[PDB]
Amino acid sequence: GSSGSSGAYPDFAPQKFKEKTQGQVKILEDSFLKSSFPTQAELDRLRVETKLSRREIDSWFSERRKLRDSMEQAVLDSMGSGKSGPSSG
Repeated sequence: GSSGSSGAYPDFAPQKFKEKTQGQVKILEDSFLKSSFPTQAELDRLRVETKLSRREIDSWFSERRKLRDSMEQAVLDSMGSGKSGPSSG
């Protein structure tokens, strides 16, 4: 474990965001596979373990469901954003 939990903060990391590491994903799958919607306690262990943040995971799980739904009849919320910067994007 660590002295302090994993939390966001105002700083510039010299390393760019990398794809989800096998280990991390594996840790999440174990939880998700069991319960799509993790509990405070669960997630808490997910972030620290996978070394990710609430938002970070939020995406993984959010999408993970889409795969399970299989384009089935289910109510969902609406959202849309626009991000730019790098070339060919």
